[PDB]
Amino acid sequence: LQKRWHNEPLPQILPCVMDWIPGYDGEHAPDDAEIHYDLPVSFQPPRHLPRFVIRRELVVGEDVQVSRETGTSVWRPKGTRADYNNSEYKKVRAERL
Amino acid sequence: MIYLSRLLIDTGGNPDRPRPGRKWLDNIYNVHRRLSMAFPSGLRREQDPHFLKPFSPNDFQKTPFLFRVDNNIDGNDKRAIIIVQSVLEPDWDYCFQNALDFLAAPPETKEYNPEFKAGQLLRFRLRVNASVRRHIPEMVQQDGQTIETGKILHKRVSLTWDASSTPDQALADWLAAKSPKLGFTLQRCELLQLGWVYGSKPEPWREHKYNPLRFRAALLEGVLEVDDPKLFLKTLSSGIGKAKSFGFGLLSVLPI
Repeated sequence: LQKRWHNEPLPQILPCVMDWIPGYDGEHAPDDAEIHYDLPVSFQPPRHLPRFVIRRELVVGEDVQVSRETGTSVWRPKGTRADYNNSEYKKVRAERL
Repeated sequence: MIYLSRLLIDTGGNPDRPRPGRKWLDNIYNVHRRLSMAFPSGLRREQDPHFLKPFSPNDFQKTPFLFRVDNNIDGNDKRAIIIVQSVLEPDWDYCFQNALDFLAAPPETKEYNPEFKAGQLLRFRLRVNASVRRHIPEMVQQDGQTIETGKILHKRVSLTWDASSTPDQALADWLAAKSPKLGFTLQRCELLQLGWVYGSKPEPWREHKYNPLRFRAALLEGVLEVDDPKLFLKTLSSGIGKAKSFGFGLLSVLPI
């Protein structure tokens, strides 16, 4: 799971919705199997067939792991305030003299 | 038709005000550079007529120029005097167009012309550094005890005199010895400034270095006699001693 930025609230619980695996031959659908008319058989005009849809829950941190930020969000224009004690300063200052 | 003028320096007033002219005179190279730039090359005036660029001496031209550092026209005002001469036309509005704090009065210039005769009296002030080229034993380190090698270093030692001789007639004898070579003869001259003159020089990622410039200056004054007028025209605007470009060769053309 990819974080868009560094400090955002992540869902501790993560839903997953899958096509119902029939298991063995037979095995009429469980009581939690809902119907969903989203199996296409013709698409002009759209004819949809029902399907059995089942949801599990995943818990992040033990089976789903976060990623790195991999970038910067804010722009923060470039830096002023040159110092006056670094060694690269004095060589240019003496060269200009 | 020589070019004699006056630059006028305060060297006085309120001590709390930082006076850049005071540190301008307290070094040879500063006044040398500022008066050397005071004859700029002609193409720079056509290019930048406003003195508003980082200069370079290669763009400048080179002339055996010379000046004089004096002071004290009294009358209830202590004031310092710069007397300059060279061979080309100088510019003072170009030179000190951003340095009005350097001066205490605007500079002035007129036309002056020198004349000389045979056996004619004169009044003069000169400045020549006391310089005697000598072989010396080297003397380095000085860490508790002296250490020397057989090498004899070559330099110009300042003038020294024997313990039974005062400085006055010693420098009088120096001037008497140098007179017939240069083309004149004196009867007496007065010592009024014997001392040390200090300076420093920068030179070419690079750095800058400080070394004490050393000169045993000798400023004298009073009553000159000449042997021939033809032996003096080549002396003005050239110098008679050492440190020629440093301001040690002005012949005070005051016949009286």
